[PDB]
Amino acid sequence: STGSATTTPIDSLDDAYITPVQIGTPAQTLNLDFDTGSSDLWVFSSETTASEVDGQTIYTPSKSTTAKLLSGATWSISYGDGSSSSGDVYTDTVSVGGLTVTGQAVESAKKVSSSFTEDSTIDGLLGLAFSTLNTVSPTQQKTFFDNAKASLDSPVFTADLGYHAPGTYNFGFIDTTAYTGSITYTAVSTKQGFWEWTSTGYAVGSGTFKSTSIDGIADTGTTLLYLPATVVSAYWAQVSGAKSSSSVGGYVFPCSATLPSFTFGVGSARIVIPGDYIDFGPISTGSSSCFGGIQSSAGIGINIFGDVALKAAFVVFNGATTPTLGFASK
Ligand SMILES: CNCc1cc([N+](=O)[O-])ccc1Cl
Repeated sequence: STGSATTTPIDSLDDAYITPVQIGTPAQTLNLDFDTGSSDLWVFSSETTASEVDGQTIYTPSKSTTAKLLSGATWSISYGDGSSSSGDVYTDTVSVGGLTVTGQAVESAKKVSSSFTEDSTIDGLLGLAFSTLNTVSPTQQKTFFDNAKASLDSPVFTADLGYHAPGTYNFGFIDTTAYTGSITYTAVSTKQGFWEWTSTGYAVGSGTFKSTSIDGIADTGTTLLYLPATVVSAYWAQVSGAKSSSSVGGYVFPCSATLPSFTFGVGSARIVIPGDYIDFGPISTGSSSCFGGIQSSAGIGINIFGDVALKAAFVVFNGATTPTLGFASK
């Protein structure tokens, strides 16, 4: 089996991407944020505290003939941005782009934090990190990918995110028309439950490549690129007037600037992020200070190759017995 679904930016800045997912019988279609940095499939639902729902489409398990309460199971998750959600659990049929899993754990939110409430376009998350991070208690549950894997033609999924445009998540096959050149594969550590790998270095604009190991995670659920302070300082030093603002919460730059590209290494290969991908626009409406798409990971505790980096590549999440990550230019 295979699946193929289009993923669409939620706004003009590519703050996140949503992908339609069919849950239950008859199908209830919810738009979920596919998140390779977490391992819970959770949804706004008929159980979500009413005051915490503002425009989202909800899953109603009582209207699904295939829904079953997973008795006694609860879940609770906190994300790196300080947001959170929690609730109870149903099993139901879940389909993504024509690929169907029966008996998938669908985590029904009873509570969500304010940033979820405020994002009317995101009806929940579909986690694609390793199932060891799943928060369901007392019986940990598997991700959609882990449940699908045995049925897939090949034990892989791919992320092909667009810059200010739709893109694609494929399951079970590599679309050889979706990238240019060859795919470079690199080792993954699953020790922390993430798609964790080591970049071989970086360059700023047309500058020389600095060979240096940068351990980080491939995280489709994080908007920006978070790298060590040394690397980030070297980047923003090339932008006149750029500075780190404690009041804003990161590097800002004059909206009149032309940003340099940023290159990261994957083995002996190189992925180039165009300067425009690093522009996240005015910090507040009408401001001439613009927010940067490359930020320091100091204080996070991990480097994060989020959408700014991933959307510059065709990315293979290889879930074979020894997992690996592949990157190609596109
Ligand atoms: C865990 N990956 C990043 C993240 C993703 C989301 N998401 O809605 O997809 C929310 C918070 C964070 Cl910190």
